[PDB]
Amino acid sequence: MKKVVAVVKLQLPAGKATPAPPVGPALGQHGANIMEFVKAFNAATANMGDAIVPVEITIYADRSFTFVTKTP
Amino acid sequence: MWVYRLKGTLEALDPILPGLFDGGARGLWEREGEVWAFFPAPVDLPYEGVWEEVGDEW
Repeated sequence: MKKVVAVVKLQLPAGKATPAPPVGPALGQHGANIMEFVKAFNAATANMGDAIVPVEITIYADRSFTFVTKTP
Repeated sequence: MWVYRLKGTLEALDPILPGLFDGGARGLWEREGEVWAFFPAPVDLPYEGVWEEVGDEW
């Protein structure tokens, strides 16, 4: 509906996510597309400058994900 | 990678989090009552968190 397999609660520097930890292992263990999240998070936050951004990623059984950020 | 493990939530530890990034943290992950702060290598911090080495890849 979809079925949730994990929720991942991070804080990441705005615009500056990479596939490295915590992102790689936190998402990858559930098969979520690491690079897609990196690019999406960076698009969602690059224009925030030097901020630290709370982000929650929900990962589903089909390996898709959704996410929510908080400003800032 | 190294992790600095601190008891607490991101909310509870909020005041010291910018200092972790200033010290070189690449990102934070809240996990069951703890904050895991990821660093390329250990650094000088006053908090008495636990240093643990982690592989990239569960």
